[PDB]
Amino acid sequence: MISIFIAEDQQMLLGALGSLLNLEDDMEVVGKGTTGQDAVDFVKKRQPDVCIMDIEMPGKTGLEAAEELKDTGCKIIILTTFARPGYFQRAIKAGVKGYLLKDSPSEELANAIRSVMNGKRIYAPELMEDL
Amino acid sequence: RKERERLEEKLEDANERIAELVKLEERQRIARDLEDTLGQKLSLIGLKSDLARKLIYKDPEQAARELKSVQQTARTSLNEVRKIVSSMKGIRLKDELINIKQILEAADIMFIYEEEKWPENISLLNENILSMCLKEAVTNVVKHSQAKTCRVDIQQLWKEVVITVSDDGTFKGEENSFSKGHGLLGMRERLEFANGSLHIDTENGTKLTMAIPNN
Amino acid sequence: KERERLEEKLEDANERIAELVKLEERQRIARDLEDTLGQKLSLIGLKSDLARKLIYKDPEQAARELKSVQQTARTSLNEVRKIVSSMKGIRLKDELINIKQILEAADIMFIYEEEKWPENISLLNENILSMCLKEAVTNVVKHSQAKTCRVDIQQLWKEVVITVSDDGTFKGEENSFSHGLLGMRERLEFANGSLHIDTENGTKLTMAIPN
Ligand SMILES: Nc1ncnc2c1ncn2[C@@H]1O[C@H](COP(=O)(O)OP(=O)(O)CP(=O)(O)O)[C@@H](O)[C@H]1O
Ligand SMILES: Nc1ncnc2c1ncn2[C@@H]1O[C@H](COP(=O)(O)OP(=O)(O)CP(=O)(O)O)[C@@H](O)[C@H]1O
Ligand SMILES: [K+]
Ligand SMILES: [Mg+2]
Ligand SMILES: [Mg+2]
Repeated sequence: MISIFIAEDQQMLLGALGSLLNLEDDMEVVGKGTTGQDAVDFVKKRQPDVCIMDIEMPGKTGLEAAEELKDTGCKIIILTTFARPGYFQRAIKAGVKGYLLKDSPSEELANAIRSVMNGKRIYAPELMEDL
Repeated sequence: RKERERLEEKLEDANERIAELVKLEERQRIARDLEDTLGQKLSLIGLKSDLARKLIYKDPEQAARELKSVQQTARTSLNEVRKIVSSMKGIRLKDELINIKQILEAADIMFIYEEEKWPENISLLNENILSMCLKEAVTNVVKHSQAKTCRVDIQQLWKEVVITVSDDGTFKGEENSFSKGHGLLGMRERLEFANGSLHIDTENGTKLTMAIPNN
Repeated sequence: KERERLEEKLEDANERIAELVKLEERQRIARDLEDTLGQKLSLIGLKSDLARKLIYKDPEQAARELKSVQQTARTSLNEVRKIVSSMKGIRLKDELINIKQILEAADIMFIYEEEKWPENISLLNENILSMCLKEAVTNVVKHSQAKTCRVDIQQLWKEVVITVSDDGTFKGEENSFSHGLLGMRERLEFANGSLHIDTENGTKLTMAIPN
């Protein structure tokens, strides 16, 4: 069973993501947060296998949280709606294992979690310098 | 001489350059709003509908609850996009102007107007009445006149909005062209009820003058 | 001083004026977003409303609808992704690539080394600088007869400073601000920036904007 922490500031989306992932047989949402600090605190203390992280959250961003968790054995997957410039370079430098789109089908998110747990790096083509 | 004309130009050329920068500054402010507004609500619509599909047989009740919020979310997203113009200031008449340009072009009738000289600050009711009358005046040009040109003027004079619709065709009506249940009398009755007026001149083609109080 | 009161009056007039172009811009943006998305969102709504009505009656059709609801959302979001990306203008990193291509195509040596790159500049000020950088280099290509062009882009104190230097010969009159030079100065000054020129050993433009 894969243990997941979800950091997402928009409660509606946070709740929908948790619901979408708890549907999987081999996955479990062990905690939910709305800030980057919530992610740093839970991951350092509870040590889940995976951390699903939004970028822009109040206080500390998911990119800032990812930088603080760079050395911890947790596998971080970034989730964004848009690709603002330099998000990709900052993400890879922080050692994010996944950088996906929030609205990518749920099947693809569960697939990225399994791939990341298998030591793979999953980056949405859309979120890297495209076309 | 007309060296001043070259200077007057020099100025509006500059003014318009500064206008394009305050326009760009707005475009940017709007993208940030959209980025949150639409971006997020569409991201949510996606996930919530994806989950709704996964619960159709599992929990049909939750699938329904999700769909209720997907409809709610979509309905507001659209109304947030209507709200990025927090004025409604002279907008129905501006939309009717687009409709009549399309209708006249489709009919091979030259449309003569001045988009910049159009009033705002009219009541939404009186604006909607004028839109209706403008539509009818132009429907009449297309159906009856056999005009090659149609000229629309919209002027805010004192406390009336005056619209004139002129065409260079030939008037086809009888001595008294105001008949029960049809456009000319219909426009007059609706305008008069709003304490406005409708006048017609059928000498050199047909010209309708419609006026309504500001409010 | 009564001068403070006058500046109030000048600021109000400039804001009153600005608001008429802003209100016009909004009116335009709105009509066009409602064009490309106003049906798609209305469709998502109906299709999801119907899928809810079929959940128990025809769960198969509810699924089919949902597949569609889902598809029209993904593409709408993708459209938006494009629209916002477009509304944000020429990024300075992208303009730098354009000027390298233009100078190379013109057989002019391009000299640039990244130093003190701006960490955060407003999208507006970035777009203004992109426009000025493009023009400075268009002028080098069209008029200078230079063999070399040196561009420096640095965050110095509370400004972003861009210098465009060339080793050609300046072709303008004593007062060359009539067009691009006056255009750049006016656009920079509107942004509380500045444009200076040195035409001794070729032509050197120094442009600064707050940041
Ligand atoms: N622009 C125009 N040029 C020439 N004749 C016109 C005209 N507008 C109106 N007329 C004439 O006056 C008549 C009366 O117009 P009116 O608007 O009352 O009814 P109508 O024929 O347009 C049917 P309805 O408006 O209900 O669709 C028309 O049938 C036509 O003969
Ligand atoms: N880098 C450069 N090298 C040589 N001459 C230059 C130059 N930049 C500008 N000039 C001179 O200054 C004049 C004014 O420049 P400016 O950019 O304002 O107008 P222009 O002649 O390029 C028309 P526009 O800029 O609108 O395309 C040019 O006509 C040219 O003589
Ligand atoms: K589970
Ligand atoms: Mg009629
Ligand atoms: Mg020029």
